[PDB]
Amino acid sequence: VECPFCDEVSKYEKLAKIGQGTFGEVFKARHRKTGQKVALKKVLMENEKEGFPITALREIKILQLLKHENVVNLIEICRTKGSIYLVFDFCEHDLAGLLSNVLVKFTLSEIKRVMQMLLNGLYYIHRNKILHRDMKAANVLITRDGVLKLADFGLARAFSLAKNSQPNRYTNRVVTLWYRPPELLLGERDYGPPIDLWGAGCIMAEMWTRSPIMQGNTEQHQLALISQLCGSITPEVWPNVDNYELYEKLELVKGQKRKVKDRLKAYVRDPYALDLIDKLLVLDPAQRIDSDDALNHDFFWSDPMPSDLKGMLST
Amino acid sequence: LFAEPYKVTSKEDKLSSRIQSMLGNYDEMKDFI
Amino acid sequence: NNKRWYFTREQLENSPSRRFGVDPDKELSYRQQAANLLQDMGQRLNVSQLTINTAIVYMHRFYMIQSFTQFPGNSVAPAALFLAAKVEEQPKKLEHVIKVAHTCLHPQESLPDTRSEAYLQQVQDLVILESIILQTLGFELTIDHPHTHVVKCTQLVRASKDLAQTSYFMATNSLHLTTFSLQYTPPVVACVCIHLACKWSNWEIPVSTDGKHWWEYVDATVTLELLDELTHEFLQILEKTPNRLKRIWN
Ligand SMILES: Nc1ncnc2c1ncn2[C@@H]1O[C@H](COP(=O)(O)O)[C@@H](O)[C@H]1O
Repeated sequence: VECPFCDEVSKYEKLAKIGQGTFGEVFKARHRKTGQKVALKKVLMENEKEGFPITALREIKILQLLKHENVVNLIEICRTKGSIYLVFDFCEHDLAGLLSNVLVKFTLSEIKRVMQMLLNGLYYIHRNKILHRDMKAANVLITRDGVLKLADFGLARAFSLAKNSQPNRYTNRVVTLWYRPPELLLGERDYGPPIDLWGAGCIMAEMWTRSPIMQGNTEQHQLALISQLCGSITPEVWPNVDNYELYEKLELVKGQKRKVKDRLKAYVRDPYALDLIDKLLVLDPAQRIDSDDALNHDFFWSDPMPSDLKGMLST
Repeated sequence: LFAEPYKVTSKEDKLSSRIQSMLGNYDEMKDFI
Repeated sequence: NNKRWYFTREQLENSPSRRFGVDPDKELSYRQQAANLLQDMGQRLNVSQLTINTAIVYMHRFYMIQSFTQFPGNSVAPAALFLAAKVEEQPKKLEHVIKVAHTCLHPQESLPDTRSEAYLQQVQDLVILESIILQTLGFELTIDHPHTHVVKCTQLVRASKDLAQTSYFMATNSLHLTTFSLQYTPPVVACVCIHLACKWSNWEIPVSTDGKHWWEYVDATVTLELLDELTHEFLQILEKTPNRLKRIWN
């Protein structure tokens, strides 16, 4: 049975399970001949109902499209003699694990560099009409050389702006609750890139607070925590939000003022930083800053300028 | 930028002649395409 | 890699099926039938032409590795279409496809019991075959079709529905009756389809107001020799096909 374009995963030697995973899911491995460090992600088939996971085909199609310095690199796809593995270029660290490590110290300059790479990565994927749809520290990887990479596209899809007569109807229940933007919690199905940047804002705040800033337990508790931080959700600050079926059907606190900057001031301090975060965590997705504007925001072009991470990662 | 395509005089070409047989007459099969 | 799923006439002649003693013309015929079956099933499952097209390319590529001897076209086509449907975000339930496949292959027998053995077996045979297709294609699922380029071009040269629809039509036909998808890049095949539709339809596209022929806005390698040479090859391939009721019909 000829199979020239799908190599047996035997070519790699498994070295460890990475991230206290779920099962024999992701392994750290090395090419037996080149020593190339890779990460093997076994394609999960508990849901064997409808053939090879369409959700996996999605991930692969997209991974094969997205080729950028700040996006995780899919080397190839290997088989056994059956199972299937996605092979990635190995990444030593991940933002979640780093911020969980008390010994790790980020300088203001280095946090700038992190956010800069993250945003440059988002700019690329959105440019190629892709939504990550699962932003979180855990899915932001960093290599030993200090290169940030977006990962876990198992939730990502493609998006179009057509046809200007009928809006898109996408999966609403997407993105981890804690990183989910207001528009999604209100039941939006015609959304886009802005949902990913809301996530970027949550992550940027984590760089200082060291923990997810809004940890809800239910879709509406999440909405409540957002109101407490970003201010009450009203048409006055979010035009045409009335149209969401849930705007009335959701008990929403009415008196809240905006406390984003005031709340993070204690953790961050740098004014430019607080400002960019204030623009990323904007309720109205239409008024929320995009990737391009964010990257040209003063934060990235005022002292201290962003600096490499190599040194900070040896600890 | 582009002038509008125009109906060329009945082709004396060897290609147009052959095609008219390999696919049938255009004016006839046109309404099915 | 770019030149991986593109072949020379020598590589096409020396196919896996040729390795097992299948006439070049009989292999061509097998492909034409698989496409015809893919087209039928597709229209029943109610997927877009794009979904069918992709499945057809999956099929053409699949048989540059595997042999029609080892893999019947009637087993592969349903699996290919099933896969293409997912890839193109128009997924059809596994049950749905196996049924529709039966409707096309066996308009006679009663749609087998959905709890029986011979059926549950078909469900596995298809799932298995889908997996083999994936591996055979090296999980390279993103396909580029001439149709995209044909449309963008007929838009540019202000073609009439008459001419535009005919070019699009020829594009679909090229995937059905020829192996151009294995020989020439989609942009080039698009030019061949337009040039052909023009000759047939008696339309002639002027030179742009910048002194560049229309094909130059589609692909920088295309010349008029190539268009004549490939149009010739096209018509030649058609001449060899048994009943050209396959062209104008489905
Ligand atoms: N280089 C890597 N090292 C370790 N884990 C990875 C790597 N690349 C991706 N992953 C993980 O594999 C899963 C899928 O990633 P993706 O390929 O981006 O969908 C996520 O849980 C990622 O965190």
